[PDB]
Amino acid sequence: IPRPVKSSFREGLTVLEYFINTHGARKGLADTALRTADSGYLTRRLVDVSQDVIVREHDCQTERGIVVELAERAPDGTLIRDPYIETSAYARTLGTDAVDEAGNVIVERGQDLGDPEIDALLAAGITQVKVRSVLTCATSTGVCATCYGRSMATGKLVDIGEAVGIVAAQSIGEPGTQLTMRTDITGGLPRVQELFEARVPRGKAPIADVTGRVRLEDGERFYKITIVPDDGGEEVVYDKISKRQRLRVFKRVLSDGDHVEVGQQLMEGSADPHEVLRVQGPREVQIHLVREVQEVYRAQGVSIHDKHIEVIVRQMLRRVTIIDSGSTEFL
Amino acid sequence: KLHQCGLPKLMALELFKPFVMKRLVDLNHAQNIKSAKRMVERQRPQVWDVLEEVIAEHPVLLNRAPTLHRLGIQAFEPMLVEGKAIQLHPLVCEAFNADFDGDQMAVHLPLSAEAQAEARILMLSSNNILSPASGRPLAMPRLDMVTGLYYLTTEVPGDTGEYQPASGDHPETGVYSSPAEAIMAADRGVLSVRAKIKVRLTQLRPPVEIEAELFGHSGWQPGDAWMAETTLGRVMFNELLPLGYPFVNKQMHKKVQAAIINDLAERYPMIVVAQTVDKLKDAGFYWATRSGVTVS
Amino acid sequence: GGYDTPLGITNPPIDELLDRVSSKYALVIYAAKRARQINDYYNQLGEGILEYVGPLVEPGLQEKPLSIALREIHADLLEHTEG
Amino acid sequence: FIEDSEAVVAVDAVSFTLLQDQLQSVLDTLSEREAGVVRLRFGLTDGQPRTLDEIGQVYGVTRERIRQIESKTMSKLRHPSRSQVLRDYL
Amino acid sequence: MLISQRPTLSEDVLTDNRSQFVIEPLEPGFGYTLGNSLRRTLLSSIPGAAVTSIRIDGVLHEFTTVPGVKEDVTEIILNLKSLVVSSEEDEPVTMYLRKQGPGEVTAGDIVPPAGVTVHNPGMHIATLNDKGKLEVELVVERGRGYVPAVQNRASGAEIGRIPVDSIYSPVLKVTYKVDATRVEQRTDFDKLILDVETKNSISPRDALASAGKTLVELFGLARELNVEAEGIEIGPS
Amino acid sequence: LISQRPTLSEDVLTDNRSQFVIEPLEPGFGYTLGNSLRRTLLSSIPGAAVTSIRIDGVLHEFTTVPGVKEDVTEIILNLKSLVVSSEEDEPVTMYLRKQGPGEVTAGDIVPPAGVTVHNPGMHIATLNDKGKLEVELVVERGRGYVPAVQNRASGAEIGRIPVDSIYSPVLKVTYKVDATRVEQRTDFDKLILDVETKNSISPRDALASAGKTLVELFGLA
Amino acid sequence: QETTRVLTDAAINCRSDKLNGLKENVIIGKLIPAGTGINRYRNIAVQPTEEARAAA
Amino acid sequence: NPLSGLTHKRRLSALGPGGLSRERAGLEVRDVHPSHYGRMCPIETPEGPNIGLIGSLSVYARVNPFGFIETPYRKVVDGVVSDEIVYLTADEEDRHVVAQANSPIDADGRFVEPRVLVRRKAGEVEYVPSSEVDYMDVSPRQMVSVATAMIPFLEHDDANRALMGANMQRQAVPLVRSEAPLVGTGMELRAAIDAGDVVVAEESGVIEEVSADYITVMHDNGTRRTYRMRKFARSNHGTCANQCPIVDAGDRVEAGQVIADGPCTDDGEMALGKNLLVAIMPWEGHNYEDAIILSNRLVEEDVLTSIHIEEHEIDARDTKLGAEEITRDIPNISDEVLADLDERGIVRIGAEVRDGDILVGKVTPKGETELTPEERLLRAIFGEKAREVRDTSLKVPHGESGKVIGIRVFSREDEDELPAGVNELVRVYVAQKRKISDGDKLAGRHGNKGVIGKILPVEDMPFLADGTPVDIILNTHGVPRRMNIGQILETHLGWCAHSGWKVDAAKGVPDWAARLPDELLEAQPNAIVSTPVFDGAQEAELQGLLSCTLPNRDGDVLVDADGKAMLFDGRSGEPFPYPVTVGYMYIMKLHHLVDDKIHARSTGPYSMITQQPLGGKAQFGGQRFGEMECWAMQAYGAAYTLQELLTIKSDDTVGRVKVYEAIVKGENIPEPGIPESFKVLLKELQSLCLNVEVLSS
Amino acid sequence: NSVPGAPNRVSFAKLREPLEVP
Ligand SMILES: [Mg+2]
Ligand SMILES: [Zn+2]
Repeated sequence: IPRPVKSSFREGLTVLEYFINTHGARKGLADTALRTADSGYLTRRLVDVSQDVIVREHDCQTERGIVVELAERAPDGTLIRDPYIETSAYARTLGTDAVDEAGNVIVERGQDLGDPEIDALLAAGITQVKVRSVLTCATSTGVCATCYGRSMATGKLVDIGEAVGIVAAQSIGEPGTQLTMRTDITGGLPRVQELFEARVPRGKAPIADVTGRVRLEDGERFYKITIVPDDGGEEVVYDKISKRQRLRVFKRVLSDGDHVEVGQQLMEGSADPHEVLRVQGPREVQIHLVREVQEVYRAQGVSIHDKHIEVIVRQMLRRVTIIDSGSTEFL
Repeated sequence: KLHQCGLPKLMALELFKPFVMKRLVDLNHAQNIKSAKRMVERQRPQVWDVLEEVIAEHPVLLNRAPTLHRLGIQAFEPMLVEGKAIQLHPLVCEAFNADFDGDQMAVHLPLSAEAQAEARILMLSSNNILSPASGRPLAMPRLDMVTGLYYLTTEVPGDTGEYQPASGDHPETGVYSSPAEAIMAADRGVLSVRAKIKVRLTQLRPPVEIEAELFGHSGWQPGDAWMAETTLGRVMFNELLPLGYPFVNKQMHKKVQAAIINDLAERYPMIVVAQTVDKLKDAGFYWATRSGVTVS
Repeated sequence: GGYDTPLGITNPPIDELLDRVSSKYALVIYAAKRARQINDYYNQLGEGILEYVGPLVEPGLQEKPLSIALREIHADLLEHTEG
Repeated sequence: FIEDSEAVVAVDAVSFTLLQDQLQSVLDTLSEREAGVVRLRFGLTDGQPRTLDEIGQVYGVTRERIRQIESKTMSKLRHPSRSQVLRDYL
Repeated sequence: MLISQRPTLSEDVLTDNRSQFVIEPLEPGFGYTLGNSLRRTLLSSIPGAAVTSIRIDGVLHEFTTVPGVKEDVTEIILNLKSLVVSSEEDEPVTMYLRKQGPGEVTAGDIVPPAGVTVHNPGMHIATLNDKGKLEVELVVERGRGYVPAVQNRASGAEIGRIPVDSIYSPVLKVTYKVDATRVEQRTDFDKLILDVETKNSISPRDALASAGKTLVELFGLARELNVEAEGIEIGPS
Repeated sequence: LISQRPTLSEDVLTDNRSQFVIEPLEPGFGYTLGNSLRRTLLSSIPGAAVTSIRIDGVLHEFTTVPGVKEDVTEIILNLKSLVVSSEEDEPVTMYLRKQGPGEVTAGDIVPPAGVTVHNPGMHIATLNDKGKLEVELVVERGRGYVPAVQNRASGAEIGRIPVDSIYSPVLKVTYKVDATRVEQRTDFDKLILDVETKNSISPRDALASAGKTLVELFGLA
Repeated sequence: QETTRVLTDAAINCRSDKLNGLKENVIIGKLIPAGTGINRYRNIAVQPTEEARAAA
Repeated sequence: NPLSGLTHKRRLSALGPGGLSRERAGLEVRDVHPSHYGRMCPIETPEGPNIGLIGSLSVYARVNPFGFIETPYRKVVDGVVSDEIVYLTADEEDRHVVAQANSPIDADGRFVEPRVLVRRKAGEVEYVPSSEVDYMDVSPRQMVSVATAMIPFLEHDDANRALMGANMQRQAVPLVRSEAPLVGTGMELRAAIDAGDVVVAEESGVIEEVSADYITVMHDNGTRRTYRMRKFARSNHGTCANQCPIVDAGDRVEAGQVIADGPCTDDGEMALGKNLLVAIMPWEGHNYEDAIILSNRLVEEDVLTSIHIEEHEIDARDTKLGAEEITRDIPNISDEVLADLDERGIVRIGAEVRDGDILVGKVTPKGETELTPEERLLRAIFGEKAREVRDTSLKVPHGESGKVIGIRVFSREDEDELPAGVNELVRVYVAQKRKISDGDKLAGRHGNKGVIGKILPVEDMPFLADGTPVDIILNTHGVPRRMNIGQILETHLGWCAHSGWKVDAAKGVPDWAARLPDELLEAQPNAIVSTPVFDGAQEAELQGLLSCTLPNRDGDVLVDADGKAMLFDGRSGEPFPYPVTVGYMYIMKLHHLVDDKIHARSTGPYSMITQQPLGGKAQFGGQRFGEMECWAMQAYGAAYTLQELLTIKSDDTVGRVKVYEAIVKGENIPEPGIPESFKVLLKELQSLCLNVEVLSS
Repeated sequence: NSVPGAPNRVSFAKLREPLEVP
């Protein structure tokens, strides 16, 4: 409302100003009620999906594992701590070892990786550790223990009976309710819901397919973007990109002739996980989903460790589709 | 305490009714079971005395609705209290999301040996301090207690009874041989609780730098003595934390207390964490009353 | 081991109990089966001595069998084998 | 919302078991002839209530003797010693 | 009237001189009524002796450090401040501690006059190096409670005499709390728990006894106001 | 060392209320002692108050008396402000039999020997021409607030109307100190308590009973 | 959800559930395979140690 | 309370047949469209899942014959505000242009400043020159309902907490003393004389006989009329409905005068609660997170105390086996319990019943049924026969003690038109004088609800320098983050109204009171004051009044200019080191008492088709151990407890009795069995012709 | 105001409301 209210509640409002405040507050109350109602639905679905992730074996004995950003490099050159380490690095078990400048090992394979060892790592001066995760646990039915790392409730290693799927679902769908909206990207609880439902984003935005420079053109009342391959032969043409959108800004705005990545996002917005799967494999979509959900939850300042979202995402990426029957039983 | 909980007598005589029935049959207050049932139902004077005996060391799950997450159900050792309102410990309000505007809670009762063991071991409040999501504590002292501890540990320059090294005419008049002497001088109107002074501690572990300075490697505290320029409030605060924990000497913002309890839960056993949290609660309320936080 | 004396449903301390077994679920079933043994000892004591040998440690005035169970677990009077 | 006013009352069933036990003990306080006459007269052994002629036949006496033993036993049980124990069940 | 429940004092001895008294069951809510009064009496009603001031050779205005020793002035002061000493002579008496040669000066080095005594002679106070001689005069009197560092009423009558605080009370730290024993058969009485920590002059038992005596006094004056008065008289049992 | 032991001095301001000064108290002791005598006076001074009324006409508390303007419960509340001092420690029944036009002042209560009604003009009710009120109050000695005794627990006929009793002669008590606490360290506290009784007893007697109770409880130690 | 369709297709295919989830085992009332229900914990044997048993 | 009556009327409800359901409710129907101003209150709506679907009419609203909600405005012509009130619907509200009542009218209808606040058609707010205004509001507080207009300092409170205050101002209970609010609006008198719960003198006269039941007024011209009260009449929610007179036998009354207070009234002004002394410190953690502590003075002197009259009812319905007879004799009932029953079977008016007493003794025919051999033996030994006619007497529900106010007996013999089959229906009105208790819900007029954490004794309560103890102690942390500092202003003004002020106008009226009306330059102790809602006490006025209070009895200004006072700790003794806010706040007793909420069950009734425990406090029932709690205990890994709560506490029919028997005999709780919701399912699937079978191998 | 037996309750109304409450 462009008036606006100019009186404090100590000075006492006038009539019309109180009327406008009533607009706002009544809508807020109704919205809070409905939001709680919806948080319930999300929790139910997440519990249904991750009811069968229970820790069976002590150790899957796998070697694969994700990497952690872990205090990215400074331009002048130092180790500035990554702010969101407590959600993305702590309570994890390393698969590899920490070695630097052909020096000695720092943290050996399979350590809880708490605060003192993270301080040791940042003191020794490395930035990326390959750590285990419930995404790449090789056990048949549910995760192992060392993949799940420290149980966040005990402070010790997770037990061999925990129903970590239910804990993950509850911890994800619990801090809803207090999840507001903003002032056409969806930016709140419905955004999270469409992420977990794997919908095509409301504000679908193009993603690159191969590197090279860009063939940028402003057509009639909207854009026309194509990718120049370096060996991708056929040029991928993105024609019907509206004039209402914006080009992606990073580091500067997207300029013509700029070198794009394999799956660089063309338009600032969000992308469909199906497409980034088909282009950049399973790893990329796992990272994309975790980053995208934790972007929402950091925006509200709620601390959720990533392994819960990783449990759910691992439950998403189970099955495969049959494009050729071979000759055996598969439609 | 964090594990205990209140339980109105008129609600523990109709939940444990079989237990109290058996017990006051065994003590020859009733000829048989029917007499015990009628007596209990009529709240005859000696039912209560048996009720305390059948209650002690027997958990009662205290659930709230909606059970948003895993800590919506927790097991407390009941403690018979009068009135008709379940007395809940204030440090589980954050887990239950329970303000006191008229919330209601459901008391269940485990029966079998396995169930009571489950409550006593798995779901007892003292054991489930940390949150399942991010590992931050949820028995952290919140709201009123944090204001108390802030006012306790904040520092006021220009307060009554500071340490000034001014000399020539009179000595420093800031040193205090022991926190006991400091408390005595605080009861008398000389020392403010938040003035900067130099105490000589013998039961508190100095911070790492001072330990490496005065002792280097192996300063064990119960006997050693060392001076520190701090406020009396911070000494009284660090007396709550265990012996092994180093001196803190900061201003207890809520994040500082979160970090302290996180470290103290990551390095020490759980029972120590529970007792320390309870002590922090007590000190926080006692010094929240004195903080004079009013609204006019 | 420095801490204030446990009181009530927290004696013995669970952190000293967990060092005896693998995980807390084993601790729960361990205590519960011992408590059933003890309760049966009390009841079966009416008849001849069965396979139920009850409190190895001396109990209190009126003490619940499960508290007896856990207190023995702490004092290392019992052993177990898992499945 | 329909309470089934026919369900097992839990306390009633256990109370009946306790009554069985206490009555059995008290009757065992009676003499062999007395215990037998009471159990048969009130069908505590099979649920069949035997009458005076049957009881006198299986003991080989006259029914008047059975009725006299019956009255004597009842009066003995009315004595507060073995009576107040079973009063509460009624 | 009848108290209906007679309170009973029972103590748990923790150290040689550290005690935890319990006084149950006090009727509601007398726990606090007598707990806070007892705390104040323990701290500020037991007579005792302490150091009032000291003077020292070799130091006139360089109040930072003493020549010939290792430890600085204020450390000597707050070592002397924690010194248990008993007295009978009411006038401030003087005591002399004095020693040449390097070594560790303790509490037993001091030579007391008639009546005054030290209850921990095996206490470290200071260190001397390289043939130094330390010679400090103590002014010891007896007092009550805790007095601040009394500002020198005279300006320079004793130019070397510098004052110090004086912790007279044999008790050091007293804290207390209440409980809610037996809510049902009794209707929620109270239970007072004390935690008294004294120096090695007197036992906590005697500390509590003296506090009881002094506290009896005043309320007994109040009773003498009207001796024929009715109150809650505990029934001897 | 303080050679003057603490002393007490009465200072009457009115017949019902009075100030008492205790001096010279040890430094930092006044507040605690003022609070002790307050928590005693305000809690455990034995007194006497009506326990049960038995209005002739009515049978339960929630009703009216033909003629009176105040329903029974208002009579209960009015009576609960009475101040009666009893000498005997056994229930003593006082009677009141106002008739016809006029106000039922509590000064019309005929007291049994050994009790006295201190506030005469209390307005128990007002009676019109049809007015007839015959109440039989019961006085009883004690301390504190005793909730209305159940007519079932106690032996009572339907007529009995249990009434909460508040056995406490004290009305208002305050304390304050004028500690000089000068730099010379000749410090002392000068407690000034102020008792105010409800005319059942005098403040002096209240303070004396306070002294007795606290002396006993401290002789315990 | 969609109970009719699920049941009819399961019937057509003679489906056989193994009662191994933590939702199928909360319906039929038997012990759930999580926490203290799995056979590594539900079948532990508790016996007095021979030394204390001998002392007893 | 009377207000809840007058507000259940005047209620607008959009969720009716011919309207919309709570599921087809477009979220655009719940927002306050800018046409609601003066036609429907934006504040007062239920805070449940009904927000916006239920509201209440404005104070001045009036319904057009056609049914459109008209609204009064003042017609301003030629820049001249007149007094010719003209009513307008929403359409003409959109056509024309509307000014504000708090505008500078220059005592001639003339505006003062040309730039005037005004409303345009689409809800826009604009500064029109003062020539195009053709309508002005009739008064402030026109937008607002009846109940919300009774909140002092409303304009300072946030809309959420004001909404809560309005929704809880209808939930107070009628106390036994009913004290008028020290600080209020103008709507305490007009909300009682029009709520119908206050007898009104119809035509002028002089009273002759004023008695607790009847007032006889002598209407001047010959005629006389006897108004009759309703002493101790049960309301529709169990609360008292007394009506006591306030006049004397010689007073002259005029038509339209209040002649007798109602349940919540005192001298005719709506009074739902008491003026309790309040301090705003956080004390020892008992007033932690909205909890409230109380003196024991409130319980003792019966300050907060509500009478609750409950109704019980038993019908002597006919049955095939015979006729159910309400008679004293009952099969096993001994003369001890029978003592209360008089002869007909009903209790005697006054008997203190307790949970389990025989209010009405009714015996039902049962016919001959088999007696277990054991029972026959006992019956003969103890000399008790059968009297087959079974007992089904009414018994006071659990936790419903009290006296028996009255018994009403309806019978067919008296020709009473009972429903067919009922020869006799007797209703017994039990009643109890419930006092304030831990868990009872107390709230002010500003949404600041809270349960009673602890009723402390009177001596461990922070008392003033005068020795007067405070009565409640709210918390501080609840004030700033809820944006309802109304309670603070109400507090300060409250104290001002209690001690009474005296505007120091010796040097002329200070500017602080330059705009304050006359006969406010001085006030008396306990003098009643009122601040209308949107034209109330400007903060400056409160500051100055608070600094101009007269001393109590000595020379002692207890509350300084800041509004705070030096409290002494009643428990320890030392003064609090910082001054604390004190004042007199008007707080109510809400109808959420503990005795209506506490509940327990060990074994009780059981449902019919499924064999679960029943539901609700009317029966015993248990608490729904719902799906989310099952998730919670799956997450802990508690398997045995889940098996317990879902087999041998709810459904395992043969298992429950075994569990009870094993508990009484002192044996290990038996191993649980299959429930009775995995066997009804099995027989249904073997009934829809789907062979569902269990094969271990 | 305008009700015969009105509690004399002094108002802070700076304004003057013309129309009575209906
Ligand atoms: Mg709530
Ligand atoms: Zn793994």
